[PDB]
Amino acid sequence: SPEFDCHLSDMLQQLHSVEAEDPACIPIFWVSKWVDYSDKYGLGYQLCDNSVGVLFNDSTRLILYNDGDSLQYIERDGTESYLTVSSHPNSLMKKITLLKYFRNYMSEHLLKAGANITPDELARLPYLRTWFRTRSAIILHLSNGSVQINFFQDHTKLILCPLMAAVTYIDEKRDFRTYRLSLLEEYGCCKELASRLRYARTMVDKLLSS
Amino acid sequence: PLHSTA
Repeated sequence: SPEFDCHLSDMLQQLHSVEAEDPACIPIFWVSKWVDYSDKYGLGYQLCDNSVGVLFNDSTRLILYNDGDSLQYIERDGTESYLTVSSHPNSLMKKITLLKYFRNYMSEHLLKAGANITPDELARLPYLRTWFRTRSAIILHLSNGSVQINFFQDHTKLILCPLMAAVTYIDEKRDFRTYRLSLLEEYGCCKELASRLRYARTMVDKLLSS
Repeated sequence: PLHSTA
C-alpha cells in the first residue's frame, strides 16, 4: 500500500505551510540507539521499547522483540517468518550473531535517546524501512510512517509522525516537546524548531523522491 | 559517526 507514503507527502505539504504542544500526540515508537556497520553488515538499531533490529546490506531484516528471545525475519520480497534465539535455521546463524553483537554494543556503550519521554492506543512494533545520512544528520524511516532525524552536531532530534500529524523535538538539554503540526501551521514556532523543520522538509522530500 | 551518542 502507498497510503503511508501519501500520508508522508501530505505531512511534507503541511511542513511547507509551517502553545502548540499536545501530550496526546506523544509518539510510542522511536529509535533510541543505532550502529552503522553498513560497509560489511548493515544498520543495527534499538527502538525505545528495548527491541533491536537490523537492516542488513542484502535488504533482509531481523527483529528481536524486547523479550530478548523472539525473532521476526523479513526476506527481501516481504516474506515474514518467526523464530527464537534457541530455535532457528542454520542459514540465519550469522545474521543472529550480528544482531546480538549490535545489541551488546548498544547496551554497553550507548545512551538511550528519549529515555525520559513519558509513556492506551495499540502499540504495533515497526521496523526500519530505510535510512540515509548527510554530513549533518542520520534520517530513519520506520514502517509505521514515522521519520526520525538525528542531528550530529548538537544531538538535537526530530520525530515526525504523519498519522498523528505531529512532531516531537528533543533539544540539546534533552528536554522533549511534542507539537501538533496544525497548531504550528496556524500560529508558527520558534526559529530553533523552524530551522530544523526546514531541513526536515528537504530530508522528507529526498526520502519520497529517492 | 558510526554509532549514536555514547
